[PDB]
Amino acid sequence: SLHYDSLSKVGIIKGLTYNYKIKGSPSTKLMVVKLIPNIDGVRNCTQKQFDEYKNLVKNVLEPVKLALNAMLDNVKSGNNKYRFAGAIMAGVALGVATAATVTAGIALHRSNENAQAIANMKNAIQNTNEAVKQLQLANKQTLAVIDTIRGEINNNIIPVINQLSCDTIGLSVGIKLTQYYSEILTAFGPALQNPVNTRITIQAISSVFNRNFDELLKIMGYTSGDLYEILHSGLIRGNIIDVDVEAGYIALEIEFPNLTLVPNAVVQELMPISYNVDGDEWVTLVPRFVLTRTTLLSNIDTSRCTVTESSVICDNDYALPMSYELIGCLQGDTSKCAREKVVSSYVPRFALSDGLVYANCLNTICRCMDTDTPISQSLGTTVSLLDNKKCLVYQVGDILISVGSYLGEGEYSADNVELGPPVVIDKIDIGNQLAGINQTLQNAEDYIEKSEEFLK
Amino acid sequence: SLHYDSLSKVGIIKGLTYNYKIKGSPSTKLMVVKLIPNIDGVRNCTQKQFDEYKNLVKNVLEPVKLALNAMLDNVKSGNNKYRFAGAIMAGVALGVATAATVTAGIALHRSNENAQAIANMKNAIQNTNEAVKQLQLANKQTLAVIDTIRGEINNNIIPVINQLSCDTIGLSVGIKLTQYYSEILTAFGPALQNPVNTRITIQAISSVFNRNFDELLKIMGYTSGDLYEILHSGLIRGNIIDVDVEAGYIALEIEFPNLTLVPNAVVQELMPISYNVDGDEWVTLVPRFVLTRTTLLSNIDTSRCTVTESSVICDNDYALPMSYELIGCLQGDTSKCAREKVVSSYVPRFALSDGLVYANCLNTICRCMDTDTPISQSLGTTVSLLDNKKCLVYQVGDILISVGSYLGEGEYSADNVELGPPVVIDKIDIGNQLAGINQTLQNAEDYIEKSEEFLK
Amino acid sequence: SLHYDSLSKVGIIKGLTYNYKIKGSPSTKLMVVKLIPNIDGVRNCTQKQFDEYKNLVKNVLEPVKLALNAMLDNVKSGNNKYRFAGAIMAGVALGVATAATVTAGIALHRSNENAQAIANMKNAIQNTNEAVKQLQLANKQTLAVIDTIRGEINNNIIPVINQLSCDTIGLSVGIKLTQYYSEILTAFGPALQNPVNTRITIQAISSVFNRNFDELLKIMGYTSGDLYEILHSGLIRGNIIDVDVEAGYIALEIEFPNLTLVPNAVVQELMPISYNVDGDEWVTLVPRFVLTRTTLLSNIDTSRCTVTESSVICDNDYALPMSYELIGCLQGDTSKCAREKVVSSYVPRFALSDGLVYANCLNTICRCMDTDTPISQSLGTTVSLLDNKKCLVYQVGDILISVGSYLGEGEYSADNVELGPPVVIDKIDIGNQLAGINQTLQNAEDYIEKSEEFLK
Repeated sequence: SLHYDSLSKVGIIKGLTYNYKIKGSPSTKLMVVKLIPNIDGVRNCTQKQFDEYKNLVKNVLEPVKLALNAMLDNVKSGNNKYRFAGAIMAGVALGVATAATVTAGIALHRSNENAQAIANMKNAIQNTNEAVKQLQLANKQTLAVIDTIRGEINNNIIPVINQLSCDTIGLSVGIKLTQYYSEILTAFGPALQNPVNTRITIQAISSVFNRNFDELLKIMGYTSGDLYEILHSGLIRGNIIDVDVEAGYIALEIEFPNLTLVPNAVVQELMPISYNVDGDEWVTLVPRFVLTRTTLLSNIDTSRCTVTESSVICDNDYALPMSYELIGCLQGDTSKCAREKVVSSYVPRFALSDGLVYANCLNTICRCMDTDTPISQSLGTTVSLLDNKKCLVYQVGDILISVGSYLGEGEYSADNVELGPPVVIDKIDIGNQLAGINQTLQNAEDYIEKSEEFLK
Repeated sequence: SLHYDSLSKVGIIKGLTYNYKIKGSPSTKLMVVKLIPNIDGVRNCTQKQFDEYKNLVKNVLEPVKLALNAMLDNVKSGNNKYRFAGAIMAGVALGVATAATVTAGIALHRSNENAQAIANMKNAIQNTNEAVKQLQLANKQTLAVIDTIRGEINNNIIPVINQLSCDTIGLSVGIKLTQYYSEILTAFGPALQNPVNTRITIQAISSVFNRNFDELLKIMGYTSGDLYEILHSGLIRGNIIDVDVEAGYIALEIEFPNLTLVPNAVVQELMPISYNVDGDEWVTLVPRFVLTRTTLLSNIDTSRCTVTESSVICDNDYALPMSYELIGCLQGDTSKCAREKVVSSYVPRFALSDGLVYANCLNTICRCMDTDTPISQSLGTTVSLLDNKKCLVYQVGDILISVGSYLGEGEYSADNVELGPPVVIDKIDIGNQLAGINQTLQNAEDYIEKSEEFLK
Repeated sequence: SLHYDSLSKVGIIKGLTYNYKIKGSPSTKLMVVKLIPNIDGVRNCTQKQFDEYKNLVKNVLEPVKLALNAMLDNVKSGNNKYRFAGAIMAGVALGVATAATVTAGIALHRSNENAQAIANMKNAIQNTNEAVKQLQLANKQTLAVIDTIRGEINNNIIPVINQLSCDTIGLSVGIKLTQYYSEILTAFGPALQNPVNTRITIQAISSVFNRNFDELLKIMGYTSGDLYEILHSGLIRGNIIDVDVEAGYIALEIEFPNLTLVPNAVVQELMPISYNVDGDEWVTLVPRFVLTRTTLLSNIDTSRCTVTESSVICDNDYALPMSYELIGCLQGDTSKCAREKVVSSYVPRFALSDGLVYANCLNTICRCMDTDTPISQSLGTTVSLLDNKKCLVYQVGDILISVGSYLGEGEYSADNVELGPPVVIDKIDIGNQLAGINQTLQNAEDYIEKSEEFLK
């Protein structure tokens, strides 16, 4: 169970509660990318240099096809087994493959028909001079085509049509080709060493197209709402289906799974405070996000997940375990909670939660302007609470604030709870501590062997 | 205290001493950003598409205003309490708020007059077609306006004025709008889930404007000197003051606090060396930067701070604590210092400090070309020192170097000091070690319970 | 030694074996960069503003020269010692210097002749209006010159030649200059606080030139093959040789060392699996990459290295040590291996290696469609193996797969091996555990002092 009162009295302030959702139904769509530049706009006087580019990309495209070769042949179906819905893998010659590799192979075997249809239609597609446009199909999936930055190359031909010779245009087109090749090598193409794994992020694709990804979502029919959460989660991934060395034809996957809310799922947000013990500033180590799910305490990492005031969805769902000490600290037990020292000049001395303020007067001033009696605090107090019964307007530091009324009798007063011993969090300090523990283990082993040698 | 001789004899070379400064007087300036495109340059034949954009940004701007709503109403002042300089908060209905949230609310309540003045002047500001310009006010703060990349859109209209139809211009302007929207979503706007927190960095603003930030600093009147240190520290932050859904009007904060030098503040720089014990290469684990302040040993993290040869300023001032073992190792005690093994082919065998060289001859060659006697070293030596008394020119590896004279009698010779046991620094090794310690804790608890059951 | 069978039976699947290479023969080439804008294209009516830029860069260039001053004077040679191939350093006045600083000083002393030749030829080089071109020399090294983005500035002068006044052109050129200055400050120039250290990466240089680096490699004569591995390793570094404050003349180093294959060098790739113990999912902690070298177990970090199916080369070659527990777990000992709990919805239940599948039927369904007997598994089984002797086609989850034949008699069956106790990997959990260990150390010390006080 979770005890909010215990966390409040320790020094941990509750934030906001969020829900948890799980992605499902991984529907996928294919996108076509052509490495060959468009035949319009660019003149043929530099096309010889283009031939060199045709070789250069080949040096990058020939091995990639070799990666795809001998892989699709390991999956087959229909050999007198049409009743089976799935396909029987024959990865004996493949040697080594993972679960992700097997799933990618199954997807490739399923989408081989679409890949062949796209390859057949490539002859007509190559004649499309439009910059960005949609593409119909057999009514199974809708495709699209984009001319990339090369479509803007014509915009650089209107100036100095005949003032600059063909050499300058060739140099400019070579510079543009080198820039595109460098961008592809940085965040596309052979960046993923294994093309049978779905690990392509939308950030790389955006960086290829000058940090833009809205066009693909609009073409595929995305949802305007919760766009920031989807972008932060990065649930959309991509993989290579087929590659054409001669034509520079590649296919990219776009997955838009639907989110389903987990019943009775709750995630808690907490923040620490800078309380006082004796003339010094102290803080408590507590994770900002706590996972509860269906009444089962667990740990979760929100570093690579979304942070929203109403929903928290993790793309990987690590679901890390939680130690017994952390569980005890979270529940109604304060002896298992650790504390650290803070020397920062600016600290969150006060905080607000559920209409109630939390701070300490051992280091910050406390005085009710409505009463002549100056508010004080005993030296053996860690935390304090304020209510409208004592005073209406309170002042912390140079900031005035007012609170409401307690939910019950309001007997919080200034109750304090003891905590565990402090310890350093620095990596070097942890290393020194564990080295000392290992050194003491020698004496421990010596005592153990002494207790079983002549101890009688 | 700090013992430089002990560090030198252990194997730690002193670098350079730096000062420490603290930011203060957080003066703030407001900057106005208009999401609506300029009325000049772009033709009206695509303005219908602009209307769709007017809806799209609304889907991103409507919730943000809801974030600002019901927040400023929680702070009020002047209700028969004009004598009070501050404002009395009424965050009872707010529910949960942090110290940063309270400070942001106070700042918003103070700057509401400026926000209202800016909103009133927006009618005249919208008629300003200038790309980048300044803006006067009531003589409290100076503002500015910038047309962003949209001002360059007109530069794309000079080519093909009538050769390309309105459809191409509309497509280009839509592509530009999508790129700007994607950039804003990446490094602006709703990236910060809580708009009542000052966590906007200048790097994001620069990425919005193609990695450029000098114009804002020049307009605000920054200081040319120490610009690199200010950029590295990132002391300038921003926050949202008000948002206009219809007009796309937003305000950004720019803080330029003044740095005050802490009296008697010193920060030390140290580097490790690759010494020898017996035919093997060994290194010592010591932090590169050591914080001393006003004669009080402490730990500091310079990863997110500045690194300058004359001053070190940390933006967050973590001021992490230091373990007793680290303090003992830093001072005149060598038994608390740990060592590790290094197998790298290239290592810093030699180093220079205060005109004195430090190296070991157990693995590197040592020979004075001015003397026929070949320099040697005993097998039980860890470190060695050289001086002009023995030879004038020394050779380490294939590099010749010369030193000066010692500060005193020069009796350093080849004194060595013992160190503690070694240990691995890898995370997996640390995990295995702590798992073994936990396993041994079972036997420890068994022995403890045996010692209190029948041990008599 | 390495036991692949032990790893397979524990739950660790072998991947692919790679080689290891070491860089050598660090040949270096110089590249010239001119900060002064080209005299062609830009009109003189804005040149006055350029003068201000001439001052601005000076504020950034004057200290840098001071960094180079008094440094080259500390290295000298030829003073009646021409027979010596090296140079004798005189860094007594330098005070503090590292091994990298000494190497950089030696390189500067060696290349001072080339630097002087470049400075002398700068007078003729400044008259070169070509965008990018090569540059001959004394036949020791080939240089090059590049006009950067400024060469495209003329492309912005063709539109509105006389429609826009000189003020607009000056504003545009000032904006471009500010953008270039910001980019330089971000990823060039004074970013490296110590200019006597080689720590400039090619990523920063590419970011200066819009993420492009192929032109420099093509000019210097790079190798088309293994380009991705070279880019990932980042073996090419740079350093500042000389700086001209007035002319904005700087030199950058480009190193292209040759890779030599280490004899009998092997690096192993491994992946974990999600096995079962009793109705729960469990995983094993094992590093993905294992270093073996010439029959010597060691640890290596591939995070900042290359990942290729045929070769793995580390730029820094950390060569971290390995704990005894990890060595025991890797070899034929399972008691030293640790395990963790995983609650993720999607886990790699099955895997393939050497034509053999590995999975568990305790949580996933197992049934041979060719036989009416349903495949089952005992509750006390952790891992299982499948072969063509029992069934030809196997099904895991909703995926069908087939295997070949065992290398020997095929008596793997479903043998299981015990593992060590589990432990949490979270940093907070580790901190709590070490705090508890430190607390127990107090009782341990009390028992130790009791055993030497009156224990008789």
